[PDB]
Amino acid sequence: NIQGITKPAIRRLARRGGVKRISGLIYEETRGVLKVFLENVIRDAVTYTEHAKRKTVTAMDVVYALKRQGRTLYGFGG
Amino acid sequence: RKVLRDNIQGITKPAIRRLARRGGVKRISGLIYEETRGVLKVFLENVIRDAVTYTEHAKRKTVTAMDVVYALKRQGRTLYGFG
Amino acid sequence: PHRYRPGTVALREIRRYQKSTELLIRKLPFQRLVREIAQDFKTDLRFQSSAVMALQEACEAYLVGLFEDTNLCAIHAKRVTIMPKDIQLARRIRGER
Amino acid sequence: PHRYRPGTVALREIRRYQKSTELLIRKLPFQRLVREIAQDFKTDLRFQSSAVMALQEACEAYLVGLFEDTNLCAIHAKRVTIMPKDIQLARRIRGERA
Amino acid sequence: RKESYSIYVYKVLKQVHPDTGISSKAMGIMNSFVNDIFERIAGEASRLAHYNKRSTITSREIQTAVRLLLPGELAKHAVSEGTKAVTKYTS
Amino acid sequence: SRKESYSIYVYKVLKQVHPDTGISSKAMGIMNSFVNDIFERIAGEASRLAHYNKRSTITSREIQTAVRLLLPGELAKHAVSEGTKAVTKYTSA
Amino acid sequence: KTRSSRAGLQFPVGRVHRLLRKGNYSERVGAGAPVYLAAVLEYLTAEILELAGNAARDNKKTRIIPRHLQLAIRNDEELNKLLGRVTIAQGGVLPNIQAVLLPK
Amino acid sequence: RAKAKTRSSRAGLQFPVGRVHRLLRKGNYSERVGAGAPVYLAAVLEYLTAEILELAGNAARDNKKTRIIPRHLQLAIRNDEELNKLLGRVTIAQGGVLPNIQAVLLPK
DNA sequence: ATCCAAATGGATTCGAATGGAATCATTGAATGGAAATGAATGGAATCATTGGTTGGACTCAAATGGAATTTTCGAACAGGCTCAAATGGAATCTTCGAATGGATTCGAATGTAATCATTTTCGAATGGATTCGAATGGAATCTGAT
DNA sequence: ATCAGATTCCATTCGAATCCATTCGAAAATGATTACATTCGAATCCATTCGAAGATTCCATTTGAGCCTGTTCGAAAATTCCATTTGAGTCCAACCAATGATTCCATTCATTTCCATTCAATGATTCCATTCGAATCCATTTGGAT
Repeated sequence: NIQGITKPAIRRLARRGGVKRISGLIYEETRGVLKVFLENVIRDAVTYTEHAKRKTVTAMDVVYALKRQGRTLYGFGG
Repeated sequence: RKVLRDNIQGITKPAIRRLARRGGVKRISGLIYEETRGVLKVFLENVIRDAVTYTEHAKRKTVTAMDVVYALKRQGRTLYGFG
Repeated sequence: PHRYRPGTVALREIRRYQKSTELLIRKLPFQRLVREIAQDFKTDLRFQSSAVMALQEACEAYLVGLFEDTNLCAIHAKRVTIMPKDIQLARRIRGER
Repeated sequence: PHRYRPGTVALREIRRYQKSTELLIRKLPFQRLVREIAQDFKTDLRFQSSAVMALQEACEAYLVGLFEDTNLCAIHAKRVTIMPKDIQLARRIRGERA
Repeated sequence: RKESYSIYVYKVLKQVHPDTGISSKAMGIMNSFVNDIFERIAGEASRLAHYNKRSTITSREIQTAVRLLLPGELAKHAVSEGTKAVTKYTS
Repeated sequence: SRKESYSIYVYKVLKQVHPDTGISSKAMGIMNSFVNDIFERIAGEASRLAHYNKRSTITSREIQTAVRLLLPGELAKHAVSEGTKAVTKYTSA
Repeated sequence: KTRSSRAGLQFPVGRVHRLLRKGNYSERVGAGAPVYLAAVLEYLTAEILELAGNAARDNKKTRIIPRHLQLAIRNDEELNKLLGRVTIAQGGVLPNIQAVLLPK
Repeated sequence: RAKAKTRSSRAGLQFPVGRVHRLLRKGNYSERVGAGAPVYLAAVLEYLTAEILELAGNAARDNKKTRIIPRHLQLAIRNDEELNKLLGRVTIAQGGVLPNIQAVLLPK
C-alpha cells in the first residue's frame, strides 16, 4: 500500500513546500521517511488504545501520540 | 565593582578553533569567529534569562547550579552532573 | 504550439497549492496504508474516521516542513533540485537520524 | 627546514580534542561574559561557582554539536570549510530560526 | 457532558471583533490552543512550586510560568492582564 | 544539612556488574541525574496515562505502558521483563 | 455572583480552579491563581482571534477558518514562536518561494 | 511484634522500592499509587542503571582504568544505539565527544 | 622508494587528591488495625465502524521531445593554514570580609472539606444564512516570432 | 520590446447547500457558609559562601610573514527530469444493515489511604589508603621532502 502514495501526491506535497525540481530517487526516499513517521505515530497511538482496553483507535489516541513525539496537532480535541 | 564591557571578546579565536576541532571541522572561514560569538551570545542569554527567572521566583539573589539546570531543561537541553 | 518551458508552471502550481489547505495525498490509499502499518503492530483494529484524518493532517504537514528544509538544503549546495542526499541532511540535522 | 602542509595539524588536533573532555573556552573570560550578560538582565546578582561551571559545560556542548551540524553543511555543499552560511542553515533546520 | 471552551472563545471573539462568527473546525483549533497553553502554564507552575518545596500554586507561580513560557512582549501583556484581573478580583 | 541520593544503589548495582571497578564522584553524579531524569519521564507518562483514562491511581499497568512508550526497542522489552518479574515476585509473600 | 465577572473575564475562573485541583499539579490551589491564568488564557485567545479575524476578511470572508488562524499565527513573530512546535489542521503554509528559484 | 524487612528484598531489588513509592506520592502524579507501581518502577530504574554501568565499565577497562569517570559513561551511551536514543537530548558533564572524522576530509 | 624530526604513544615512577569503609545519629521505611475508594463483574442499550455494491469522474501511469540544469573539467584569484616571536593575564594559591542563605520556631490568613440550593453549560434540533462551485468577459501573463 | 496568439487567472454575479447561531428543558457545576487543618509571611540567629583582591609563574594569546590549495569563476558535456497527450483505473461517495464494542450502572470484595509508633536503612562526617594526574624518556610511528 506504500505504493498508493503516488508520484503526483508526492509532487503536490513538494509544491506546498515550495520545491522547484524533484530527483527521480526522491519519491521512493519520500515514501521511506513517511513510512517511518507513520509507523512511529501508530505504534504510540496503538499503545494508547491497548492501555484503554479498547480495540478502536480514537483520534485522541493519535493526538496523544503526536504530542509525545513532539508534533503537536490542533483541532482534533486536544 | 568595576564595569563589564565587551567580554564576548574573552571567547578568543583559538578557543573557537578548538571548539571547532572537537566538533570535527578541518578548516574555519574567517567570518566564522564573530558569527560563533553571535550565536553563543544568543544561547548564553536565553539560558541565563531563564536561570535568573528561576532565581527570582525563589526570591534569591544567588544563581544556583540547579537554576541553570532547570533553565536548560526548559530549553530542551538536559544537563547531567550538577544536580 | 506556444506552450510552457521548464519549471515556471511548476512555480505556478506551487503558489496555488501553498494558497490552499486541501489534503494533497489521495485519502483512501492513505487509509489503507494506515491500516496495514497498524495491523503489523496489533490486529483486529479499527480506526475512528477522525483518527485517520488526523494522521493524514500530521503526515502531510510533516512532509511539507521536511520539503521546506530539504529545499533549503538543495539551494545551500548551489543546486536547485532536491536529492535524497538533501532529505537525509535535513533529517540528520533535525536529529531524526 | 620544516614543517607540515595545510590540513595536517587540522586533523592532528581534531583527534587531539575529540579524545579529551577538557573545557576549551578559557574559564575566567567565560565567567565575566556570564556576569555581564546576567547583570545587564538583572543587577546585584551572585553566582555559585558550580552554576557558572554548569553554564560553561552546557555552552560548550551546545557549540560543539552545532559545529558538527555545520561541518556536515559545508560537506553537503562540497566544501571543506565551515562558512557563516553553514551555521545559519544548521540553526535554521534546527528550529532556532525561520 | 462534557466540556469545551467554545462559549468563551465566542464571547471573547466578538468582544474584540464584532465582525465575525466562528466555524466548528476553527473553534476546534481554538479549543486545542486554550487546552495546550493551559497545560503548559500549569505544568511549569507545578514544577516551580516543587523546586521551591511549596505545596500550593499561587498567582506568583502562574506569573513566573508565563514569563518562562511566553516570549517577550506577549509575555509582558500577559503578566499585565493577569495582575489586572487578579486585583479587580480582590475588589 | 543532609540530602538524598541514589549513590548506594548505583553502587551496589556497580558491584554486581563489575566487581573490580570503581566510580568517580562526578561520574556518580551523572548517574544520579540519570536515575532522577528517567524516574521523572516514567512517572510523568504514567500520570498522563491515568489522567487520559480518567483513573485516580498509577498502577504497575501504568508504569509499564509508560515504559513501552518512553524506552526504545530492546531496552523497553528487557525493562518490561525485569519489572514484571519484580512485581510478581513481590505479590507472592 | 461569578468569580469570572467579579474578575471581569469571559473565561470561566471557576472551571480553571477545578482543573487546577483535578490536574494533579499541586495539593493546594491558591485563590488568585485560577484568576491570573484564566486571564492569560483570555488574552492569548483574544490576541489570536483579533489577528485571525483581520486575516479573515483580508481574504473577504465573513468567517475565521483554520487557514485564517494559520496566517495570523505564522505572520505574528512572537505567536509563531509560541506555536512553532504546533501544527494547525487545515492550516496550509505561508506563500513563500526562495528568490534563487524565481524567474529571471 | 514481627520483624520487617524491605520491599526491595521482597522483590529482590537493590533499588529502594520504598523511596520510589514515597516520591511517587509526593510528586503530584496521581492521588493514589498502586502497591505494584513503585516495584515495577524501581525495577526499571535498577535495570537501566545496571545496563549503563556495564557498558561504561567496559569503556573504562578498554582505556586501562579501574574507575568509571564521566568520559566512559559518554562512550557507553553514544556507542550503544538505544541508549543514544534514550539520552539523545541529554548532555553529559565532562563527557567528551565520540571520535569521528568525515570521510571527505581525509587525505586523498 | 628512502632519510631526517618531531611527534605518538605508552611503558615505567612518585606525590596527592580522590576514593571507599567505619562509626553515630536520625530521618524514614515498615507494621498494623480501621477508614474510604476503586475496579471490575456481569449487565445492558446506543453507537460508529465495517461492509459491500455500484455508478462517473477525475486522477493517474507511460511515452515522447528538447530545454535547461547538473558534473565535469580547468584556470585563477585568494583566503586561511602554518610558523615563531612578544608578553599578557589566566590559573593558581591563600587569605578574609559580611551579605545572604537556611535551619527553627511561632502565628494569623489562606485554602480545604463538606453540603446543600441556585446557576450554568451542554445538548439538540430548527430557521436564517455564508460559500461552494459555474459562468463567462477581460486583463494578465506567458510566448514563438516581426 | 512589441507583435500578437493561447491559456489562466481573475474577479463580478448566480443558485444550492451545507452549517452557525439561537432558543430550549436538565444534568452537572459553581457559589456560599460555617468550621477545620495548615501553609509559610514574619522573624532572629548561625555559617556557608561567595566576592575581591594581590602575586607570581608561564601558559597561550596575539600579530604578522609565505605560501599551498581549496573556493569560485567559466565554459562544455552529459542527462536527468519538465511538460502534455492519451488512455486506462482506481478514487469518490451514498446511503445502507448489521453487529462488535464501547459505555453507564450497581453492587461487593480487594485495595489503597490514614496515623501513630518503633526499627533498620541511610546519609555526613573524620579517618586512612589507593587510583591517577603530572613528568621523562625511549621507540614507533608518521609526514614531507631527494
